[PDB]
Amino acid sequence: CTCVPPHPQTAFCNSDLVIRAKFVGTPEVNQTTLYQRYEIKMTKMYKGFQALGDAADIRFVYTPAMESVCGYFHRSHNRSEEFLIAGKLQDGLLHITTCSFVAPWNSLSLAQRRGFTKTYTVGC
Amino acid sequence: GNPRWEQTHLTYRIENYTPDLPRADVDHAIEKAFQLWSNVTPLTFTKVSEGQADIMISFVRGDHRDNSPFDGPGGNLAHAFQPGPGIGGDAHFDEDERWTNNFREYNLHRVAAHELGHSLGLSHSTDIGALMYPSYTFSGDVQLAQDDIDGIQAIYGRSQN
Ligand SMILES: [Ca+2]
Ligand SMILES: [Ca+2]
Ligand SMILES: [Ca+2]
Ligand SMILES: [Zn+2]
Ligand SMILES: [Zn+2]
Repeated sequence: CTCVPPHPQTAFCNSDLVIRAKFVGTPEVNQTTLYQRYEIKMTKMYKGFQALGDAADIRFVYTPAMESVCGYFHRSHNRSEEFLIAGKLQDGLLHITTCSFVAPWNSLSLAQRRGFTKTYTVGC
Repeated sequence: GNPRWEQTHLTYRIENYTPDLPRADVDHAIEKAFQLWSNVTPLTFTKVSEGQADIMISFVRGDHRDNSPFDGPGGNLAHAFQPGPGIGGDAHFDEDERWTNNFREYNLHRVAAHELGHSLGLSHSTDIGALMYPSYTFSGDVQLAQDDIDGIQAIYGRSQN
């Protein structure tokens, strides 16, 4: 998988859900469809919430099981860390890839953290 | 045991060609990408133009029938599959991308070198200057970083020389 990492701006307009959430545990894998899901404890939604189509859960984020085909592999020691999930809504499930904007909330700059609050919506 | 080619002599085919580059430049990007990996392993590659091969290379857009659709221009540039029968080993490149053989954004050879790394059984590297780094990087010459070399040699071994 090769990705051009998205600038928070353009990822906001492209994604259907730009939520804030925490990853609960190890990924659950379905070795017949080659997909993988992470159980997420959702905290706050910035887009969502409008809901077009859809859509839902949300306490599972879905991604391919294999890293080579853009499966997102979570790199986090601490389990209580908050992450900005910016993903697409396929069917009724939130989907994500290596190329999706996923970053810990605290690591974001002031402009970025203010961006998801109500700034990037203007840029769309 | 982790997905690796049982044979050391592998075959590949370019199914269809991108209109972004002349046929010769596509052939060159792919060959030189395979060359980087064969340089440090006992691994051998042969281009075929008819019938099925071990590593199928193609340029496709959106939904292309592999359960991992492309996303239009930007984002996902290309992907590949770990060693195995059928789709295993195959590398796909997003056609909505503009492919180049120079500095102009999205050098085919650079990306192919990465995706073919997957075709042989490598994971992503966290090293910013490593070929197996998931983000698109280009600095003129594309060469294997020590992380790439150690990764592929941990599977197939050193070159014969
Ligand atoms: Ca793309
Ligand atoms: Ca194959
Ligand atoms: Ca193109
Ligand atoms: Zn990759
Ligand atoms: Zn594909």
